[PDB]
Amino acid sequence: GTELDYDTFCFYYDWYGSEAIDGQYRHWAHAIAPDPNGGSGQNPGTIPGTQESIASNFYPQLGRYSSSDPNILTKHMDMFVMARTGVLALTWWNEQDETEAKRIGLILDAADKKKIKVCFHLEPYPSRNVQNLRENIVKLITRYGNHPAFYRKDGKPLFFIYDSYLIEPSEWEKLLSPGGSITIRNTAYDALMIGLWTSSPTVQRPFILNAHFDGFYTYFAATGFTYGSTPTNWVSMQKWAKENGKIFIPSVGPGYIDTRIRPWNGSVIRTRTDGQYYDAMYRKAIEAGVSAISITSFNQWHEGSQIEPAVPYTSSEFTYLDYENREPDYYLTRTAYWVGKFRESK
Ligand SMILES: CO[C@H]1O[C@H](CO)[C@@H](O)[C@H](O)[C@@H]1O[C@H]1O[C@H](CO)[C@@H](O)[C@H](O)[C@@H]1O[C@H]1O[C@H](CO)[C@@H](O)[C@H](O[C@H]2O[C@H](CO)[C@@H](O)[C@H](O)[C@@H]2O)[C@@H]1O
Repeated sequence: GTELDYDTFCFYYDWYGSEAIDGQYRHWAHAIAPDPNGGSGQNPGTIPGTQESIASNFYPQLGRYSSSDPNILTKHMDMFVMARTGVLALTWWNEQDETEAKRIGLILDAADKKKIKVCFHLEPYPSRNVQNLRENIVKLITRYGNHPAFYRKDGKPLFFIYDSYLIEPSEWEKLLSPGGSITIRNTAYDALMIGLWTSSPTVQRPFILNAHFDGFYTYFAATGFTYGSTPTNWVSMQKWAKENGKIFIPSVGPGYIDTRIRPWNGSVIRTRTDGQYYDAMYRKAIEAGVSAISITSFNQWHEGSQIEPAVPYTSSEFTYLDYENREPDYYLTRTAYWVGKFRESK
């Protein structure tokens, strides 16, 4: 009851910087988003990423850390071990820069020391399309496929494709149908491709089938934000997946709040209630009978979905939220509890 689960995927963000490593507190400093339904000439400003004012409603136990600090990465991997989460699902933005390449290598190396695996979460990078996706899948498999920490399920890499609906099924078919013009099927670069189920079944069922995804996930930590992130739909989504040979990987999270960076987005807040929100969502995933679960998130601090330890903090600029009345590592240990319950059902 302590071993890592390799059907549990925790969404991980590698975009943080520190003075120690990067020379800048990247992402801890963040622009504030204008209200999309507000007026013109909004000047919302920026969170400066100082000790006192960071781009989160919570405050990390590890402080304003760098994602490129090997000592932080060690600690993160120990946290994954505590949580029993065997797969780190790494955000990937196609930055095409030496710092990205360095960081990915460091993350893989750190993960392997703890027998954690790494897969990629392919984000909506500029001009993303099925041809450059193929090229990037080839690149990532070529670069990292022989690293011992690179994840495979029954011999195949796995990719989560965020906002897959931004690409038409007629394009996806070219990449993902066995007869597709630029198919990866039956090639050295074949992979499990997990698309994002957002809206109602009348839209999503034909999308997933016609695009030839291997499965689907839901991402959002906030219950009811989409049809897919409404857990009362999960039993029927799983039934459909099973009938159609698809892998359903529902996403569970401990809460949501992003109002430091999106002050206008308060309707999406989901309160943690000392763990009860996380418990309800994880229980529903398990009860749906799925074979894999994803966790939003390890460390999306901007969106308040993180399970990474947070500490009480009041500064002159902001009174942060915290996990009280639970301890800083509560969400790691509660994840381990749920991983056990999930395994009991597998
Ligand atoms: C209305 O758009 C949201 O909801 C749609 C579904 O109805 C999604 O398809 C769409 O992508 C939008 O969801 C993202 O944005 C909202 C805010 O509008 C967040 O609440 C969501 O959680 C989601 O964004 C997060 O997850 C994405 C996957 O990892 C990631 O791409 C996002 O990154 C963006 O926001 C962060 C700030 O939190 C910013 O630093 C990044 O540069 C990027 O702009 C985010 O993690």
